[PDB]
Amino acid sequence: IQRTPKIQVYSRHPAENGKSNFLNCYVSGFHPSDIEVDLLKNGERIEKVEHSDLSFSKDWSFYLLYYTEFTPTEKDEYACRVNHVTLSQPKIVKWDRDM
Amino acid sequence: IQRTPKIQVYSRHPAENGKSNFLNCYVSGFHPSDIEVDLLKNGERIEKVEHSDLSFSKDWSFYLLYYTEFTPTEKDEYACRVNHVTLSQPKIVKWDRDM
Amino acid sequence: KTTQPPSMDVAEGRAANLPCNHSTISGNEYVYWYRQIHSQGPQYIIHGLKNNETNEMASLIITEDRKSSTLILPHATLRDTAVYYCIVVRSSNTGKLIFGQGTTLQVKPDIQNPDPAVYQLRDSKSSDKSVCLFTDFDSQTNVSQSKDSDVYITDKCVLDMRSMDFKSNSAVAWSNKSDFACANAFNNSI
Amino acid sequence: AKTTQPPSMDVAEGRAANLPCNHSTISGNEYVYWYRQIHSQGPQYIIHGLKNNETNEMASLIITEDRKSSTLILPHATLRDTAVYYCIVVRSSNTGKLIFGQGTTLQVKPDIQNPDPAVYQLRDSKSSDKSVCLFTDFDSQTNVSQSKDSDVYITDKCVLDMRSMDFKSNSAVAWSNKSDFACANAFNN
Amino acid sequence: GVTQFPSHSVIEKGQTVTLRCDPISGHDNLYWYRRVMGKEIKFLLHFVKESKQDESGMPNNRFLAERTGGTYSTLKVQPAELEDSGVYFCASSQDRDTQYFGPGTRLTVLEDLKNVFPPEVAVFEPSEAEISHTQKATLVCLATGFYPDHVELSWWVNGKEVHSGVCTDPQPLKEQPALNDSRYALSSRLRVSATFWQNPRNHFRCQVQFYGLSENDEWTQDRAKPVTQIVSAEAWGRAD
Amino acid sequence: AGVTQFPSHSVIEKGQTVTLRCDPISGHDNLYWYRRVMGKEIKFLLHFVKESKQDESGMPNNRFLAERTGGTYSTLKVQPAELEDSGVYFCASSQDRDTQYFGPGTRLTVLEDLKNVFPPEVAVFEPSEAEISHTQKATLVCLATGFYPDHVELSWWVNGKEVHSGVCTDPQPLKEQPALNDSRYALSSRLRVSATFWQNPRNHFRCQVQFYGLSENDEWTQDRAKPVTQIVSAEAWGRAD
Amino acid sequence: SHSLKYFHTSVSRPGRGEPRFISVGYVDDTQFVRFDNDAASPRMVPRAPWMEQEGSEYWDRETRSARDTAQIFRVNLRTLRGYYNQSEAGSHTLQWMHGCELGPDGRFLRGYEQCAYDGKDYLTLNEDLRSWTAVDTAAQISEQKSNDASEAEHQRAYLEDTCVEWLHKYLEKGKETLLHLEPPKTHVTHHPISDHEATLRCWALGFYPAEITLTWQQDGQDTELVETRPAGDGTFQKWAAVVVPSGEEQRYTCHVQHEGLPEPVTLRWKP
Amino acid sequence: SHSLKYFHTSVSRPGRGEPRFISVGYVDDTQFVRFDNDAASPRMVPRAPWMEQEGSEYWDRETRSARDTAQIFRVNLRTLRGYYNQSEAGSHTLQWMHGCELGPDGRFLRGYEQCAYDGKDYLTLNEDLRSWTAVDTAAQISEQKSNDASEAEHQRAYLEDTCVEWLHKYLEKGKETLLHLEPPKTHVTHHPISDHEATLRCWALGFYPAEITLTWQQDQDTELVETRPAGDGTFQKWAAVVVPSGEEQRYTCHVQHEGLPEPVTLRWKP
Amino acid sequence: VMAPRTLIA
Amino acid sequence: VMAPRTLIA
Repeated sequence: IQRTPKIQVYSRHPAENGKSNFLNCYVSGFHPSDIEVDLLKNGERIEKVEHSDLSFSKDWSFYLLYYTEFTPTEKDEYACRVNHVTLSQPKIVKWDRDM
Repeated sequence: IQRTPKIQVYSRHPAENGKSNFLNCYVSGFHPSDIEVDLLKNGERIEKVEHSDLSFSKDWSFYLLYYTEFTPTEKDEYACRVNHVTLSQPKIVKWDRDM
Repeated sequence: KTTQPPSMDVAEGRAANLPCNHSTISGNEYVYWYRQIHSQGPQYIIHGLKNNETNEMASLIITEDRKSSTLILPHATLRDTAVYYCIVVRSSNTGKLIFGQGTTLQVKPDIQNPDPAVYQLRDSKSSDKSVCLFTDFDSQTNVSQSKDSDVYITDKCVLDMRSMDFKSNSAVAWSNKSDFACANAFNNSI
Repeated sequence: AKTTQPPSMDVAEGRAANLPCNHSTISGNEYVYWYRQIHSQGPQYIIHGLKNNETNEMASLIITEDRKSSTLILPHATLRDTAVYYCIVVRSSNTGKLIFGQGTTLQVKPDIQNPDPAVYQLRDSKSSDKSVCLFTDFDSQTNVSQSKDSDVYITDKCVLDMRSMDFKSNSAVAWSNKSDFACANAFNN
Repeated sequence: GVTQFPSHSVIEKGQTVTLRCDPISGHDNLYWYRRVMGKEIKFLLHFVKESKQDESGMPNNRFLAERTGGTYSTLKVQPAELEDSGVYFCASSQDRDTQYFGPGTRLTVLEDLKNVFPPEVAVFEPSEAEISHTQKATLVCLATGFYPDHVELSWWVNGKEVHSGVCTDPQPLKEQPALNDSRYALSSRLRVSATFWQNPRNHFRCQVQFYGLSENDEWTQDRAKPVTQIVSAEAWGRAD
Repeated sequence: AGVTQFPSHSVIEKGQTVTLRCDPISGHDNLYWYRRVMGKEIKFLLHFVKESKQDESGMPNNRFLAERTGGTYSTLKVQPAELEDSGVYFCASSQDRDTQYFGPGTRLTVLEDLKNVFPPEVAVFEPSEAEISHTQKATLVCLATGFYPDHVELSWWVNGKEVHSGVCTDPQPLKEQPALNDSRYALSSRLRVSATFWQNPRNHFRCQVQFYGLSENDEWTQDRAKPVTQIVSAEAWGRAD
Repeated sequence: SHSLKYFHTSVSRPGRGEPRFISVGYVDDTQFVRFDNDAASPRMVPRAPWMEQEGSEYWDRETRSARDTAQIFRVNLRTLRGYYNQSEAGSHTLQWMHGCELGPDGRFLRGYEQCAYDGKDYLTLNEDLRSWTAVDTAAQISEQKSNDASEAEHQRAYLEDTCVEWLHKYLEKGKETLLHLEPPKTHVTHHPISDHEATLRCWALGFYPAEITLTWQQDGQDTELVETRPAGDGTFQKWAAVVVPSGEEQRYTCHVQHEGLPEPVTLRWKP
Repeated sequence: SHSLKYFHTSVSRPGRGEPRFISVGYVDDTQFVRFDNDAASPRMVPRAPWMEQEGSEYWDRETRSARDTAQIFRVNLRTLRGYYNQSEAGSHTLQWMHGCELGPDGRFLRGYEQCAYDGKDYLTLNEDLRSWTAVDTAAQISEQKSNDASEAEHQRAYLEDTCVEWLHKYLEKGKETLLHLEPPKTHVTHHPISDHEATLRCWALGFYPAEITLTWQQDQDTELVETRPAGDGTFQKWAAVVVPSGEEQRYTCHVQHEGLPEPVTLRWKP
Repeated sequence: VMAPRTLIA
Repeated sequence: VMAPRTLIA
């Protein structure tokens, strides 16, 4: 059947350039399960990145939460690099503290 | 398996050198069935030589009567030529009107 | 060569005595009994020559004159309802069966306390309801066919809820006709 | 534990057999199963249920409101129904394995309308070793004692049915290779 | 027990059918009997091992029977004709006195397969009147419009096939009695305790196995291909 | 219908390799192995869901290996066979996993030493003349003695056909020398017929006892005959006297 | 004391086709019918004047019996070949006999039935007519079917009922010829056999039935006998011989006992 | 209204070995347990503080369930491959869910059970909890065993009795956390998406449960983002509208949550 | 009249 | 608690 993912990238608490936080990459509505998700800090993949246990919604489409503790700063860029069997090339989604 | 025949050669009625008669060759006690029997006149096989229907005695050994109408004469010699699967060469037995 | 009744009745529990005639039998001709429960394979019961024979199933009683024979099913059951073939077989090297018409044996259930009634069953996916049931009548009653041909009536059918030890006689009737109705359904049942 | 039954129960054939079973420690997703074993051949499923009563071709299962007790009812016992009756709890799983308790051994006592007890003595074909005694045609409420004379041998009672003739005899065989032995005296009374 | 194959057979006139029979292992003697329409059961052929002993009952050149292996036996009708339509019973014997018969192959040769129809099957729920009057609930099941009369009816309660409290018609009704090439109807009753019908929402199923065309036989007709198949009707118990 | 198992009996020496087979009711996805060692009750071994093992929890040790690769019939190999294995091995199939249909069971006896295996001696005893006049019936008794282990099936044959009506045989065989273990067994049966049927001199009565012992494979050397699997039998002809 | 014996022979011929099968029937010493496949009439036919007026039903039945017996034996030849593990190339014989006997009283005396493979006993119906005797390991497999079948029953039924019923009917049908006793015409021949020795042959000719007792006695006895031979006209002939001192012939007398003689006849050599 | 749903996923891996099998359990919107075979512990484990005291019997049982479910699904993957006539080389997905629901009262409202092959319905337990719905020609063959089996019975028994019994026990075990309603913290953002254009985003943060209705009304085509997890039990959502340069004040945001006394109404502050 | 039934070996 | 028993397709 196959469904392309949907990628929301955000922080657990409202962004403050000083206070400890969590960067979240929530991937949802995808099929099959096999997905690749990375949290970027300035175009580099983060190694220690935890993720929710695999679950699915009514329509059988899967969702995972990827997240790591982070401290946001004025210059530091954070993104989420998602690849799937539906994505012709890896999709990156840049964190803006306004969305 | 396999038993050699016994050949008695005689006339149905007592031999009289002028009167019509029947020459009998009675082969018995043989096994298996397949036998060859001829009535001879001075050598030479007689045509028109009828024979009993195949039967056997208690010990399973077969017997046949071979016979032809004949008129015995002072000079004419009659014999019986029997060949069998047991006889290495054909056995001939001469009609002797006293035995 | 062998002549029997076309059909015989026996109340279940009581013995069934199936007669057979064969005046024209010889001393090398044995009397065989087979049966057929609906149209499945024929089944050997018993056979004999001159003296009486009993076996697991039945007993065969040949007359002194050997012209007549009787098969005894000691206690008849609803299973024993079947066609009973009486066949003479001359001692041969095949012993082929020649099947006569045979006695059709009805083992009557005996419904000591009946209560005849006609009920009407509703269809699953309905508004047609298209069926009547005449049930719990004694086996000695007979169910006629309509003589309408717009209606259909079945032969009577014995039914056994053995655990509960109960037996009901049943006959179904249905009609795809504008003017349908039960009670009138089994008009012409004694 | 998990299911406790009587070790053995008797029922005169024709009359119903009520096999009780105890299981206080049962849960809501634990079903009550009944199997049996007629001599040592394959176990045979009878019936099962959860909370409500169930009946089937063979038997009926009566589970109590409190669900701690159950009763299996064989409506009219037959000589076939003589067997070991296993009452087994099976928790809803993907295997549903049977755990076999000791079980109730049910003796269906044959209804012998006209008893005619006797001891007979049977001779061997090629003989002088007459050897064997037969105690036959006795009522099923009779019990056959074991030898105590280990040179003498006695069998268990054995029901026999000549169904065409509609007849049933109880039988028990006894023999002794002690030669000068008597049948009369055997099956001591 | 003697084994036969197939249990049922429906073929077009001119086509070739072959019946099989496996005798009780060891039995030297194998027999073919048959009951053509009208007549009684009649003897065809008797084998003593691989060798034919009595052919006296074999109709004509179109019927050919072989038991070369001296075990199982074949019987080939070629070409098949209308008059052949009947039940073909195989039997085996050790002593030639007791003949053990198989269940029989049921053969229907049909002028044109375009009059073969499968059954429509409805379950009718017990009468509320009956349940109060007796303490019992007769379900009736009705299979209609099928041809030829090659159906086996069975009652299933939930997932197990019921036998107690059942009875089905032996002979099916012909619907349009006068007419030949007439489609048949068949009824059955399953009686249960009123409580068993009304109390649980027990599932009742009336299964009718119909024998028609195999996937091989061509069709072309605008309706569905008759085919051998199980048509069924269902009914759930009702406390209300 | 019915689950089929093979072989019906097995008697082997400790160390030897036996393999049991089971054919489930055609269609049944679920196949089970149970067993009853001497003394204990029936216990669960293994559960297959098609070719795949689902529950092994009851499989004793490494010596027992079970396979159903062709997700139909199942094998069970004991290698090497040991004394404690001696019991009945019951196969079952289900489909619904609620009702389990059991086969007749493979009966396995692993024996220290095969030189104590004996087949049965079998005698038929003729009806009592007293009985025939009293009851108008004739009980024949048959007695199979001196056999070990207790692997016998008894059957009554009247004129080449096997009789069932008017028969009954002991469930348990008796132990000759009751006290002693490694004791040889005895088994009795009765066939009752109408006095008339017995009094017919034409009627042949045969008491057939199938005994299960050594296969041709197993070596012997002992001066007596090899106690293989075999049919011992006794005969009696009816007597008008 | 009379008999109704038949003698069936089947012989496989791997070269040619179906085995050769022959039946012959005898009331006492008189043949009356025979069947032979590989013959113009594939049918049972009369072999005695007094059988020539039996109806079509008789001959049509007795043909069906012989033909059917031949077909079964066709199978038996191939069966026994398998049993004994013999090649198709070799030809083998299968013989079946059966006979009943009447007493003086006219009632069934005894009946017997045997078949032999290659001229040696195979399977034998015992005196009691209810059990078979297997000669051989193979015959037991055959016997196992015959026992389990109760062929014994079917063959007892033939030997005790049918065989005697029909023996009776034949004795009446051919009473002129069968129930007649023809006594022997007796004479004595002499042949030198050297000078010191001499032979004395006692002849008995033209006697039915074939049962006869020729004995050579001297006053105060080593005789040569020859298989009684058929004359070829219903009647039989036999001779006994004795070697005697040359010129002392008159001490030696021949005693001929026949059923058809008032009193046993005594002979001496005609000078 | 409370729920005890589980979500089982099995995925065949022809390259690797045994299919990957995962279970997750949810009381309402709170996960509390999970099983994952290709993990350090091939065992069911807690995923919520209040499950961490349940003791060995519970975890040993619930492990046996998951492991057994995985073994059956191992077979089902291969079975359905045969049914649909697919090659061993291709990898396929098999998903099974089951859930019971409590009503306004504390009593059983409804139960449901479905499995899907390759992200599309395969076989469905109907409302009445006694009959199955086969999506497909193949699902009928499966259904034929499920019907003939009366799986319906076994699954009804779970959904009606055991599922609700254990939903109740969990609601009490985690009452401190579960039975609490956290309402949303609501605010309204603005960013000049040009000079003439302007965007207006209504935020709702830190609310449990996840059921929420954010709506933009004027005295009208609004952008939504699927409710997302905060990553601490709570959830967040925003709705947006592109609105004329000035005249933001004509647009008001309406936030409906179970944990609010009365639906809250917002406008852009500055 | 000959034996109407014969042995199958 | 999860469903103790599951479908065999």
